Amino acid sequence: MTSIHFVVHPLPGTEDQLNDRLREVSEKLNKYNLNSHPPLNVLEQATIKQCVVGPNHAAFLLEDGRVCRIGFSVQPDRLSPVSLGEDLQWWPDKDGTKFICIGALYSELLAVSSKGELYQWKWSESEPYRNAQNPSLHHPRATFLGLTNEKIVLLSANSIRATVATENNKVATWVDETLSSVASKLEHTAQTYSELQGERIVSLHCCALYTCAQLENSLYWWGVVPFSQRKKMLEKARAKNKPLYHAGAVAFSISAGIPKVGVLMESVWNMNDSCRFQLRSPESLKNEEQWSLREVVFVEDVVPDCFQRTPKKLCIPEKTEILAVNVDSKGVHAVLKTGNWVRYCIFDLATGKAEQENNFPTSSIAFLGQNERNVAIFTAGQESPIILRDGNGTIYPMAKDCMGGIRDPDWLDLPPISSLGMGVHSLINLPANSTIKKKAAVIIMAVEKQTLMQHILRCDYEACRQYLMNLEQAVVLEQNLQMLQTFISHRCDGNRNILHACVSVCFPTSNKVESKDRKANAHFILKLLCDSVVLQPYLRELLSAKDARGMTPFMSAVSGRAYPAAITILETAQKIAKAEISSSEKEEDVFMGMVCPSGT
Repeated sequence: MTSIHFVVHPLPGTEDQLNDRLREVSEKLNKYNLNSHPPLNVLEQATIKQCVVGPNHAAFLLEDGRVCRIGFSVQPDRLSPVSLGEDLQWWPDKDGTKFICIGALYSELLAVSSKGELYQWKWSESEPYRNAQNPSLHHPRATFLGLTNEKIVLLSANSIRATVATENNKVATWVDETLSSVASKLEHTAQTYSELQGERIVSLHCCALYTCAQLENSLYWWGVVPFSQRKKMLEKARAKNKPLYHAGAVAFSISAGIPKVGVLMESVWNMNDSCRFQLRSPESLKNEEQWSLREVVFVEDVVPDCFQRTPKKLCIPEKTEILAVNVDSKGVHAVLKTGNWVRYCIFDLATGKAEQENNFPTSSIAFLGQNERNVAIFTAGQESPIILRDGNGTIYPMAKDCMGGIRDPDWLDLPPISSLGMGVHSLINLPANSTIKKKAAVIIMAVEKQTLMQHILRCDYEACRQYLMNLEQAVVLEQNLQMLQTFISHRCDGNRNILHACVSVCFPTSNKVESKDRKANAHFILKLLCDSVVLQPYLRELLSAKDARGMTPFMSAVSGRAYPAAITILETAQKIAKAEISSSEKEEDVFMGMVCPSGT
């Protein structure tokens, strides 16, 4: 059980704006507590496994192998802001094909079945693709790709590019149908590479230009080289000789979130200066706009070769494991760990080495969390900012200080996020003379429904008391030990348990639902959690747990100027430590563990 939320972020902007939007959705979830949307209600009841945001639609892949699609639009003057369609259309399932991964394209969603089969939809079609000449034929390009005789296991896609890996370590990459002009130089059919051989492909990620593959201990990149290396190579070629490009040049670009293929009328003489292109409509294949040369690419008739076809490895340190990788315009971003010390690295394709390396201000143990497999990175690829997901499943804020480092994160109080999706979407039907930003990024959120912790963050005494009363009745019934364990291990952003949530919501706001009423209710909730019989065996575990800053609930109360809360936690700790029966354990040892644990 989860809840679905929508946010939209103007693409040209700073990470602080993304953090502000996340704060806004968190406040809407907590401060306001509005009603849910009926159209997505059914989708909420099942466990989402993946999400992809198309240009105008959205697609969700569930655990039960039943995909759905829903459209969306954005109101421009209000910049939930996203307006959704009246109804959602599902995927017709016959003979229980089921699905494993899904992807997004300008040809809309893309699907992979259990046995391995490349299904897809499109904006122009309201029905899954079928072939009259062959009932078993779908995605005719797959016949070109050769994946019709393979079991597809890994799939990734973005605005234009799509990459597939099967059981036989065969990588098949292609572009959208709009890029068929350059498809000769940007596609490779199913094939196995010696570099990829010897290991199983753990993951693979795509982008508007290139594609990365994460192996057991290595990372590989293949595809179009970025503009900086292009210009370095062009300058080297020019110096070797001692009109960069002639007129009538066919090229394509993915600027403004739309892959457009045009022809260059004027020979390029200034590399930074934007130049005009004449659009080539697909109907004419079967309109003059000045595009910047910063993000374009041209198909070459035959100067050293620009496109890099053979994947190359990017250096990672010794005896280091990779937890999550994703790829954007700036390069490939990853999170790495060796021993117990975790870093966030940005790899430029220029050097192939650690272009940027940053240490998290919080503890590495808190970042690793209960499960190390939930770490993930989200980036659309072109302009969207990075969204991080730590071990506990919550979202780790990412802001840069006045130096080369990560700012001390400010917590969103957002519960763990089951599925995060993001999509480039360029606003249309708007005046061109307006100075407002054109494109944006649509972010869809699947937040877990943690009952008690959301109640605590709401400063809702009544719901918390009812929850605890029904919980004690269930404990008397001896049928909800699982529920007790579940609500004990529940965590919020920063490795914060329910006690940390009570302390954090007990903090003073300003010098002398009302804020004073909110603080009072927080105090009542803290007292209830401390004195209630049910969490007696677990309170020592909760009071001894550490925040992301290595801070127990008492430590947080002292640090956050929640002094009455600190006194309450101190007396509760004394009571629990005295009441606990000594089994080769001391009084001062446990009391210090729950007040100021060793190693701080």
